[PDB]
Amino acid sequence: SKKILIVESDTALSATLRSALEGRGFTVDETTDGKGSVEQIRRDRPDLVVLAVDLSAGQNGYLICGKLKKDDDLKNVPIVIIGNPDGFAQHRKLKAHADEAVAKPVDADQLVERAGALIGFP
Repeated sequence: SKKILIVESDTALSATLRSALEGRGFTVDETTDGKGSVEQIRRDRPDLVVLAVDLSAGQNGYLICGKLKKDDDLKNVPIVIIGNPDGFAQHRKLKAHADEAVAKPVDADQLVERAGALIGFP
């Protein structure tokens, strides 16, 4: 099994991305709750996280990414950020950063290809 968690408060986008990944054979869960996502990942470990920058409630995805990538037990989980590419180069400068980053508006097919490249197609 290849398990993905989508952390995204845009529920329409999340459903489309979930469906594309599911069609390709991934198991996918979704959460809009950025605050709860790190502990959700700890207790229900996915193979990959798709993480939006623009989260509701003043959260941002690069911060959630940093929390994951600073945790020695969770840092090995690959993360694909989805958001405005104007932030991607700066994020590459951090010690703790996402494995990859894909622009919004998201090309769903390309996101699926990156998932497969990162964790294997199931």
